[PDB]
Amino acid sequence: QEFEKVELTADGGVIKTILKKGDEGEENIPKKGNEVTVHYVGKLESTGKVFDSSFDRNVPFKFHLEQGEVIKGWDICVSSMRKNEKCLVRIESMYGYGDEGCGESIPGNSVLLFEIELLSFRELE
Ligand SMILES: CO[C@H]1C[C@@H]2CC[C@@H](C)[C@@](O)(O2)C(=O)C(=O)N2CCCC[C@H]2C(=O)O[C@H]([C@H](C)C[C@@H]2CC[C@@H](O)[C@H](OC)C2)CC(=O)[C@H](C)/C=C(\C)[C@@H](O)[C@@H](OC)C(=O)[C@H](C)C[C@H](C)/C=C/C=C/C=C/1C
Repeated sequence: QEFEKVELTADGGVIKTILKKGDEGEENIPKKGNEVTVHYVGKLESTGKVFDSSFDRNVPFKFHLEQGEVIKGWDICVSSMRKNEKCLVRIESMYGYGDEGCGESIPGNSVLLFEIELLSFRELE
């Protein structure tokens, strides 16, 4: 295969395609509570339109892994990533914004596609 496809929930709700392999070893995978730094771009599957590319180039996005800060599919995806990994992740609505959707562009029952690059992570004191 060109790329490794990784099913991250058994229900098919979160599926990752590894575009660029990251660094081998457990020490290179972020742990719960760590600050992680990424680039990303998000696209809505239904319309095919990119809704967020603000963090896709020079500006990094930071969040705390597995701390209720982001949609579940992001915690599930990033917890599987190796430092320097670039992936495509397809997130069904159960692991995204569910029925509520988000903002003007993302309705209920949306499938989201993100490209995510894991740049770095750190443990908090
Ligand atoms: C301008 O751009 C927005 C991000 C946009 C919003 C709209 C969506 C389409 C999107 O375009 O991102 C997008 O691409 C997206 O879907 N994202 C952002 C990238 C991570 C994955 C996902 C997400 O979960 O967004 C998140 C989603 C929209 C809302 C959360 C979903 C999970 C749920 O459990 C949370 O309940 C609380 C709410 C937004 C975030 O990643 C930001 C960082 C986090 C929060 C706002 C909350 O965690 C909040 O809870 C108190 C916090 O603790 C924060 C740190 C407090 C500080 C002051 C607020 C910072 C706000 C920053 C906002 C930013 C950069």
